[PDB]
Amino acid sequence: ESADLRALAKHLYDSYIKSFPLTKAKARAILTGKKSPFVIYDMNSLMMGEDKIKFKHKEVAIRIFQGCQFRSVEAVQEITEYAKSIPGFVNLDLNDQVTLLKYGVHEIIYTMLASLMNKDGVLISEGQGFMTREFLKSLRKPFGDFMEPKFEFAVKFNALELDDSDLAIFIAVIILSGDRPGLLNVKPIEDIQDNLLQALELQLKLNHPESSQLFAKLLQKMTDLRQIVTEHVQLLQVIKKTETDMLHPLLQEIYKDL
Amino acid sequence: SADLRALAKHLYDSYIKSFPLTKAKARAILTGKTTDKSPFVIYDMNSLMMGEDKEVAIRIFQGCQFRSVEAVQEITEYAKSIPGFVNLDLNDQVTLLKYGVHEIIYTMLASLMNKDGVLISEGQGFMTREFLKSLRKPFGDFMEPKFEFAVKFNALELDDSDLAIFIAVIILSGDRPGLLNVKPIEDIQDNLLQALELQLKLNHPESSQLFAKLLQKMTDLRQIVTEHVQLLQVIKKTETDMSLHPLLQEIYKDLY
Ligand SMILES: O=C(O)c1c(Sc2ccccc2)c2cc(Cl)ccc2n1Cc1ccc(Cl)cc1
Ligand SMILES: O=C(O)c1c(Sc2ccccc2)c2cc(Cl)ccc2n1Cc1ccc(Cl)cc1
Repeated sequence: ESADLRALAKHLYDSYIKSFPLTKAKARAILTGKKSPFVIYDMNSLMMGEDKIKFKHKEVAIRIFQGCQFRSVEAVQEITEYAKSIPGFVNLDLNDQVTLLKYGVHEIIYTMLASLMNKDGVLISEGQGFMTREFLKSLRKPFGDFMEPKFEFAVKFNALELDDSDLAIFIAVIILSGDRPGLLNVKPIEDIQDNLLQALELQLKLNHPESSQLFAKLLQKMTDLRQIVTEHVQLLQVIKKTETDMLHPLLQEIYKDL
Repeated sequence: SADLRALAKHLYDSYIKSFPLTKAKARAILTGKTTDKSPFVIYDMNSLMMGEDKEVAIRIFQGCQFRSVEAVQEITEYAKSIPGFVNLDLNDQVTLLKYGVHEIIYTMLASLMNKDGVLISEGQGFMTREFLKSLRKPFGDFMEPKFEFAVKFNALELDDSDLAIFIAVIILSGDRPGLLNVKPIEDIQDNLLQALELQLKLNHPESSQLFAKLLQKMTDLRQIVTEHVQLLQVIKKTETDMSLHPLLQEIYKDLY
């Protein structure tokens, strides 16, 4: 049903624009130099970055990694608003909505982080800043190897040259996964995903006509994505049992993990 | 189009050549069809001893490792039949096998499995899921993810002709860590994906987005492998005296 697959795509894109203040288009305009980000390439610029840039968020490697978590928690609420705009989502059993978000959000976080990344570093504070990949590697060794696999993933993901229109449908596909553990009613979830997959496939065909098997290549990117998430959780589980620099009891409660 | 049906059939024939127990034969065994013989059932320590013909948990885990070496050989033989594979850089041939072999082992183990157990010794035996759960920690947990995957994967109702192409798609992954020449591998996988999409459309005409759903299962496959390497490390930390096959040591060296 081609025309309402197109309407679904347009609806998702419009909701994506509504929910996500920094889009890939804007992020790319900055990364390609096509305003300008304050650059964090060393400890000096880091310290100067912290004073100039708001950082609405107590020693460097920790300051950075905690800041990342604070920002991810913010992203969870953006992803949640977006999910609720996916037709059918808010009428799912509430338990199932929670389950799909519980497992979906991490995956979406790394997908959207790729939009902010290139081989040389990552956009931070809504494109107001740019932290270099070298500066991150230079860090403190449980922390120098924490973003590296994300840069690896991002470089291969970004080679697909997806745009916001593509990503809006791909993110929806991720959320409506009938394979999440503990789901009560898989039927409407798979029904919704079926239509999203059809919309994604058409979108990719129209948006990237010269791009053979792009649908398949993208779906298989989900394998590396889940691996990133899995290995990131066990890095958090290592970081916790070992890191003393992680009210604050009230803060801990908000940012514990999402 | 081109020539995707010939490619599909070549892969199917090479798969039949390389793997001695097909899903069709496995299913005929599991469901009591008269084309095939019924299996001996291992369901407790008693029947295990009579099925075999010093601690059982280690001996079973070790038995599985050993059949996995045979599986690695069968898969390598199959990979050579994949058009373009033998033309790739030698180091890349090694990398693709290194990372692909276990995802293939788990795909193919699903063929041997139902919710209640797994075919063993080329389908001559059947070992119950409940018996495996009864093994000593940390050996009572090691097959569970594989059964959980098998049940979900088997719901796709793929046959051997579908699986032949899927396994080839798995091996020809341009995203494997440490590949030197990614382009020629993606060129090959492009053709395999085209063949797979067409095969599922013709073989499963009433099954919507089966192609997408199958590809999505590669995500589960990777997580089985990831979680298996974790378990091996727990085994490493907590057991002694266990030998390991050079093929396996080699695959597992620097694996995730
Ligand atoms: O607050 C930020 O914008 C930020 C941060 S917070 C921060 C950045 C630099 C120095 C100290 C804190 C961040 C940290 C890392 Cl290691 C990687 C990416 C980071 N970002 C960008 C980011 C964007 C989106 C999401 Cl979900 C997570 C992080
Ligand atoms: O030799 C076998 O056929 C076998 C074995 S070996 C074995 C089985 C029962 C008692 C003693 C050894 C095996 C063990 C587990 Cl835990 C699970 C599946 C197993 N199988 C079936 C099997 C099929 C294929 C692959 Cl690559 C690995 C194992």
